[PDB]
Amino acid sequence: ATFEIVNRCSYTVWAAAVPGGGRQLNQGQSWTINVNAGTTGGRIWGRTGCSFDGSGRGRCQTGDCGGVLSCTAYGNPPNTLAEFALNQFNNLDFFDISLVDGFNVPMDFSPTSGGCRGIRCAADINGQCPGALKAPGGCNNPCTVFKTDQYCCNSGACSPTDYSQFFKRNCPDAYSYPKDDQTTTFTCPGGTNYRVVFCP
Repeated sequence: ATFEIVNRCSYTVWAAAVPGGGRQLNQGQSWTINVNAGTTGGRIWGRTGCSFDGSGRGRCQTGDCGGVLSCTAYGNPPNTLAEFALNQFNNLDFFDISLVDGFNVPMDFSPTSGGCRGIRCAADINGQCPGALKAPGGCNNPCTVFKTDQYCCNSGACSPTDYSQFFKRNCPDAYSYPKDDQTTTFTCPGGTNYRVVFCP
């Protein structure tokens, strides 16, 4: 499956992908990767406020993945997430934008190959972020900030909260909390190709 990642932000975004690694994308730059059929736990995101040395090690203000440029793991919140599991069930892709690990950059996550609709979360979440949730370069989900089960849901019991609803009101088609089931999961034919755009 083809995933094209495009930075339209004026600021640099260090794209990250599991699988795929990572790449600096200055404004206008793109990165195209081929993700294997059947991939689960797929995640693409942007990192901001990064500095890296010549050996690909350093740190990002948002979305940092263990201090490396070429990510081999998920990143530090806050980070807007494109999530996907390919060729599941009867050969169907499942994908979403998630704000469960916060927001940093506005995002469009859409199929390019036809057969289904896409997803966008491009409200100014950072600007409107509640004070309790604000982080450098982003807006954390209440799970990250408060570290309680009503938000984090490891018990398996959770429902919408006031703080999850801040995210949901502004991005209705994104996951706002771990068990969000309102217009949060999207499907496409198995083997669909996708594009993730930062600052769409």
